[PDB]
Amino acid sequence: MLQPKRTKFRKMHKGRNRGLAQGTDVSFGSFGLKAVGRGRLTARQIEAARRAMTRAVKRQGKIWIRVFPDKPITEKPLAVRMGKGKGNVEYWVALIQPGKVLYEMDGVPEELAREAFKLAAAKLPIKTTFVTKTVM
Amino acid sequence: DKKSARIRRATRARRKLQELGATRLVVHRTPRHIYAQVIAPNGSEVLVAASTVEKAIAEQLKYTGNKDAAAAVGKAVAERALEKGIKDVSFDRSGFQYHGRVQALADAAREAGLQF
Amino acid sequence: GGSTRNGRDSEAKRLGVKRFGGESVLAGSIIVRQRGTKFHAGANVGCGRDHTLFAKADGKVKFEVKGPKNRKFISIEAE
Amino acid sequence: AKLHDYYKDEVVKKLMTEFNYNSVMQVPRVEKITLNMGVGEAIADKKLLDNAAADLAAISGQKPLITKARKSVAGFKIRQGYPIGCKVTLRGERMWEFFERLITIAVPRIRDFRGLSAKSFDGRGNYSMGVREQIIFPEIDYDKVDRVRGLDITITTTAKSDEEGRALLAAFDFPFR
Amino acid sequence: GIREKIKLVSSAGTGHFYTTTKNKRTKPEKLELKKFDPVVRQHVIYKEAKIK
RNA sequence: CCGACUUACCAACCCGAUGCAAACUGCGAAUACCGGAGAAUGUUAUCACGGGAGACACACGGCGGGUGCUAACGUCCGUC
RNA sequence: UCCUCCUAAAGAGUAACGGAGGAGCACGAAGGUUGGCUAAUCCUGGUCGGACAUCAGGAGGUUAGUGCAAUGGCAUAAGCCAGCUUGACUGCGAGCGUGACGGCGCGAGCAGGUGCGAAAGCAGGUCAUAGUGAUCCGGUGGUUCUGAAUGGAAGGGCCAUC
RNA sequence: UGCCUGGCGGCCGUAGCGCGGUGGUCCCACCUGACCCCAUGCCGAACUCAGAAGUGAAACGCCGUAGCGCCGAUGGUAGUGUGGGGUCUCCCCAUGCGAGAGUAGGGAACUGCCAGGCAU
RNA sequence: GGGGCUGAUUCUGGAUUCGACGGGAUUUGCGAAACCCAAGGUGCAUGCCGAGGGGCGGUUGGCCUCGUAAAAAGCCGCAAAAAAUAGUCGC
Ligand SMILES: [Mg+2]
Ligand SMILES: [Mg+2]
Ligand SMILES: [Mg+2]
Ligand SMILES: [Mg+2]
Ligand SMILES: [Mg+2]
Ligand SMILES: [Mg+2]
Ligand SMILES: [Mg+2]
Ligand SMILES: [Mg+2]
Ligand SMILES: [Mg+2]
Ligand SMILES: [Mg+2]
Ligand SMILES: [Mg+2]
Ligand SMILES: [Mg+2]
Ligand SMILES: [Mg+2]
Ligand SMILES: [Mg+2]
Ligand SMILES: [Mg+2]
Ligand SMILES: [Mg+2]
Ligand SMILES: [Mg+2]
Ligand SMILES: [Mg+2]
Ligand SMILES: [Mg+2]
Ligand SMILES: [Mg+2]
Ligand SMILES: [Mg+2]
Ligand SMILES: [Mg+2]
Repeated sequence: MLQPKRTKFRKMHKGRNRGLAQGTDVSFGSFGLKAVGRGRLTARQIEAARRAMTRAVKRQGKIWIRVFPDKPITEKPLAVRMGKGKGNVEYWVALIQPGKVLYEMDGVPEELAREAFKLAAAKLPIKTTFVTKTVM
Repeated sequence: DKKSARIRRATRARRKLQELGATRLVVHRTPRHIYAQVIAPNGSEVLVAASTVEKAIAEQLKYTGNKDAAAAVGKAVAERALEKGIKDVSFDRSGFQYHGRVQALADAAREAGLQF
Repeated sequence: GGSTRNGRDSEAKRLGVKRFGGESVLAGSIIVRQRGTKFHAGANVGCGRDHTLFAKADGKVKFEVKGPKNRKFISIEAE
Repeated sequence: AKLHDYYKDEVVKKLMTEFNYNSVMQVPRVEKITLNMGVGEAIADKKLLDNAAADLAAISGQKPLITKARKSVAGFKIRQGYPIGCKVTLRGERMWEFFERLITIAVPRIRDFRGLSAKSFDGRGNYSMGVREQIIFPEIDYDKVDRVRGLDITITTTAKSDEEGRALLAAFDFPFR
Repeated sequence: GIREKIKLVSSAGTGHFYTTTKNKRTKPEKLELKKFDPVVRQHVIYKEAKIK
């Protein structure tokens, strides 16, 4: 699992994930898998999808993980009361907006890309879709 | 660079005079010529000026760049200010240290009616 | 159970703009209270010990942006 | 300023036709001469600073300026404000007077003097060079000195480029390689 | 240690005085100053004295 | 063997792009709030003083949020 | 108990056993005036001297610094030196901000006497915000007072202060 | 009245950097030397006080350069005050206000006082 | 599953382990790899196909070669198959 090496502060507010995406087009590779729904992807899910696509393509090209988990999500320990401070950090997630590109690749043919992203998408809660880079 | 430093060390007095809203008599000093002129409180109008670049007070001076010419310039500008009604005016060093030529000019202006 | 730190806080000093510009003020009236000199003193405006701009003459409060650094100045128009 | 008045016109005439100059002021000139008695290992005893300030005064008649640290480097365990070394700067007449002494009477007291480095230019050609002893100067003898310290001479010139400074020094007959 | 509290009494015939702080470990010398004296309306020299 | 060389690895600045931040802002809205002018309307609805109280256990929904698991007919703030 | 940032929803204010840090001081100079000055970092040359000092030049312009934790500011510099000094004065004070209140803070200007500056002008502490404790009871010095029949004194009040 | 120069301001990021080379009859700078009267916590590096031998070499200023920094439309998008809704951790419609960034483009500053030196 | 004391020979912010063992920089001789070169000698080589190498096999195929290709020998492995290891300690 990937996470920031260090941060200014350990705990952060819950916040709200509303709005539209910022990076909605593939700018590195030729084929891309982009989230169409709304949710929060975790580092474990990202790593699982990356491993799935890598073993599907046999590393016959390059892989780009556009998103990065940088939001620390904390959960209180089981069987404890309310209050008494904020719970300890549990994991790290990345806020996801609809239309944001998740994974990018190139080199592999269209069939291989679509058969790899098809099995790599099942490791993520948010529904995804396959797109190809265009001329602007 | 020297001119920039002089402006840097004189803009404090410039702003002080501007915020006081009085009349200021400024002194431009160069090794060859020394000017002097009073400025309206708004800072955009000139009421009287005198310098060593004019024949009127240049034809009776040995050299322009000395305390003797600065004294004559101060006397002339003070007399013109008095005859035009200007009597109360502060003195701006314009970044030049108050000594020698500028000090002599200021003393001549003070002695010729213009009280500081 | 447990204990948690950083439970302290400080009382607000009620800073900000008081006259908001365009109002008629009196001599000695405080216009703005601030920590740093966000607004500089202009015409008929004095600077307090804690960078408070107080009008020294009755008139109108005006906000303008002058200076080489585009700093905000408070001006008292004695109309 | 004997060397000054003698060689100024000659070096101007040489350098103008060498570098295709078009004005008298364009010839490279001499700004100042600086020298620092960099006495570092003197924190325990301040007497070393006084000895340095006396030896430098004997070398060039003036009062050396006792310099103070401004960074407090912990590699030597020092605090800023403590005296470290003393610098002397000479302009014009004194610069020329010390230049002739450093040009003429500098060889007898030094050993293995096979010349001086030709690549001692700080890009702009200011010629900072160091000497390993003080008794090299005729003013200071060996009987009256207790310690042995050198100097960090620097002849700061108005030359635009390193080759112009080198030509400047060669015309001033300085012993290069 | 902390800053000791001292009293600067007027050298004149009046018993007027001011109060101030002092660190009497690094500056053992007395605090002689020139202060205004409301009794005589004149600035006079105030020596330093104990807070007693 | 010098290693021919890149060995599904890591790799300072400098540039070219791609994202994130309540304790980042070179920028920056709507609304909120103060003041100046004007018609129309509202039983002065506004302010000052005096007599008399009551009250300082609120809950839900809408909106922006902390906390909680963006769980609770849970809890803590601001407006209706 | 007090202060700085966010939650705090672009005026003020706004809660939690929320998230993050400090304060219970120092300074007769670390204040006032005047004059002067502008770094952090990196590159090149140079005797020890070195990833590091003290020097000479260059790149860069506040990415340094504020006596302190944080925020807002500082080039006219609030940042750094030099000379003189005690305004770190006394009695007031139009007006305003902030609090239910006790309270707290800013403040032009007046009278007396000072310090700096040729002068215009500045100084009623420190770049500002934490560095603090009501009342009662008593101690110390002065007092244009009170003094239980008179004259004092005891005591109390008043001012400064513990 | 037109040329450029000096001083004081308005305007303070189309008003600022890089490159090309010009300016001296004027004004400025460089500079000469310095016991004074002043100065360096060492040196006329800076203040200065006595001047014009030379130079525009560095500056300063001027003319063009689209390499930069910047100013930046229309349209579109995000956001939302009100009312009304859905599949309500978010979104739709009727309404006004409508950003930021990025395109098209603009651009090598204008302007007020005297003080002289220039042709008239 | 949560609090307090230790992780200090100093609490009080500045130990040369005195020494051997890494690493730095300063003052010395030299070897085209600490140098940049064909000029004295005036011989038969650069490279061009190179043969498989001490007892055995092998290195960029040239460190060893020459006539038209073969023994290869300057190093590395088998090999040195003394590495068997303080003081006291039984017949
Ligand atoms: Mg609000
Ligand atoms: Mg009532
Ligand atoms: Mg009532
Ligand atoms: Mg209550
Ligand atoms: Mg109650
Ligand atoms: Mg109840
Ligand atoms: Mg409630
Ligand atoms: Mg509610
Ligand atoms: Mg809610
Ligand atoms: Mg609920
Ligand atoms: Mg309840
Ligand atoms: Mg607010
Ligand atoms: Mg100053
Ligand atoms: Mg005086
Ligand atoms: Mg402070
Ligand atoms: Mg009691
Ligand atoms: Mg009695
Ligand atoms: Mg009594
Ligand atoms: Mg030029
Ligand atoms: Mg539009
Ligand atoms: Mg826009
Ligand atoms: Mg744009």
